[PDB]
Amino acid sequence: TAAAKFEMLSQEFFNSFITIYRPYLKLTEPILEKHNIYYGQWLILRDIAKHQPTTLIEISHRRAIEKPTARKTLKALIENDLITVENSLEDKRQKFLTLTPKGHELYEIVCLDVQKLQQAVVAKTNISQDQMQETINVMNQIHEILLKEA
Ligand SMILES: NC[C@H]1O[C@H](O[C@H]2[C@H](O)[C@@H](O[C@H]3O[C@H](CO)[C@@H](O)[C@H](N)[C@H]3O)[C@H](N)C[C@@H]2N)[C@H](O)[C@@H](O)[C@@H]1O
Ligand SMILES: O=C(O)c1ccccc1O
Repeated sequence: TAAAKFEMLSQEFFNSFITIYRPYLKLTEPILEKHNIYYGQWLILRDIAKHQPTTLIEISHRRAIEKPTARKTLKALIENDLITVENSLEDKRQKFLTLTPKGHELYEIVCLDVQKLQQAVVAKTNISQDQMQETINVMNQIHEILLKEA
């Protein structure tokens, strides 16, 4: 349920990359399942790690989600002692978030596995380090038009 829980040339172009996303989650899912953590949770955990100290506000915006799912997910991450909250007396949404030592352990373990899984998939294809630096360039152009719009 880890991947499950997270529930014309141009047509063939957007399809090559927009249809790889779920197989992908289904493949990298066990990595997460092994740390008793879900995708949504994990995506949040990673966001806190790349930008801590951060706050729900900041996280919602960056991640591009709704405070309700962001907040409900943050609570579990907390509930599971993977991130901390600077104890003040402001509103939860404004407080600071940081990974707990536990969370760093987990995070770093997951990171290392994904990288390994990913390096493996490439080593099973004819793709070159050129094709990968060149894919990224096509890709980023698109990712830009999508964000510089939304
Ligand atoms: N808001 C929607 C989000 O959709 C994606 O979901 C991403 C998670 O990061 C991955 O999580 C872990 O598995 C991946 C497999 O390698 C790794 O790439 C990643 N570093 C690991 O953390 C997850 N499995 C799929 C995908 N990567 C983007 O990432 C994120 O930016 C974007 O905003
Ligand atoms: O329950 C919390 O401690 C909490 C903290 C930050 C953001 C949302 C929350 O529910």
